[PDB]
Amino acid sequence: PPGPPGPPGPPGPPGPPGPPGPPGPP
Amino acid sequence: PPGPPGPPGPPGPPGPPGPPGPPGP
Amino acid sequence: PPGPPGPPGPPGPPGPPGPPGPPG
Repeated sequence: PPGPPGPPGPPGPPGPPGPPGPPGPP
Repeated sequence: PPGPPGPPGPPGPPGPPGPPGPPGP
Repeated sequence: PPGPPGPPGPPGPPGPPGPPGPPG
């Protein structure tokens, strides 16, 4: 009979960076 | 015969912080 | 015998925003 499934894969790549922060103060 | 492929792994970590914002008025 | 490992997961979520900008 066919063997078990393989192990799960590794983690994916990091997500992209976040958007710019808010403008600074006056 | 071998088994089928395992399930996909977990998502990657969160990305790094974004660039600083523009200067204020 | 076991199958091959699965593929890598999807990208993680976007990071947080950067810090506020400097004073004007």
